[PDB]
Amino acid sequence: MGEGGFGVVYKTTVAVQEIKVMAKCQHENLVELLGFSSDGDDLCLVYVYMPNGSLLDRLSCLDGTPPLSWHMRCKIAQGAANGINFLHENHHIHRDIKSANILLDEAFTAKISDFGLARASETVMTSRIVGTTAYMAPEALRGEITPKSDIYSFGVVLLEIITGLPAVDEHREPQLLLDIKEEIEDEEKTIEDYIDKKMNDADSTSVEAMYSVASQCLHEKKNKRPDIKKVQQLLQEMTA
Repeated sequence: MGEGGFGVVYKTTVAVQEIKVMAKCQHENLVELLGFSSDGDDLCLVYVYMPNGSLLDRLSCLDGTPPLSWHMRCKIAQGAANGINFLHENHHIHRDIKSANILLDEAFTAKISDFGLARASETVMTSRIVGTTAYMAPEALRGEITPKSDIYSFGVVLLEIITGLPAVDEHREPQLLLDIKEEIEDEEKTIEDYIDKKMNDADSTSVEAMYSVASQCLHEKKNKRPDIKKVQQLLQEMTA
């Protein structure tokens, strides 16, 4: 699989701190660790394979897969938030919530992955700043460690789900997707202008309702963002 750049993902079908976060186990919206290989210089982690790859790859229609319907995109969002909720109910911070780390199973269920950067809660500061710039909250880029950062990153994900655009693309204006919130809030464009054109079933009312969550998630003052249990409620209310 097309990895980011830390811990490669190679293809009974399988995908070859992360183990301590598995210890808890048993959740439908989190990827499942079957085993691992420590005996050697290299370290492997074996997971139950996700035949429909990442949400990033499905949003880009990588390898000619058909575009995801609005109906499946609402199910994916609802599911990814249940995954993040379980992490937060268990006082864990993902620290790298993004479309490339939301995987899809035989039935297109959203499964959160890559808990190498994960930290237990169970606000802290760190000199080793980690995450994907284009998804990170302001405070996370400044060293803070808080569940609140995962909510901001999940906000960028909702914009990728709605718009089908990648969080960052240099050959674009704005190059950072999260800037579109300001274009819309400052009434130049509207969310309708940004809806992914590769969908036949996305109605304006539910799109707007998903964007409302995305806008709350993307709040800059970290204490003004909703908690994941509130994000789940707003996403379940979206369908309904």
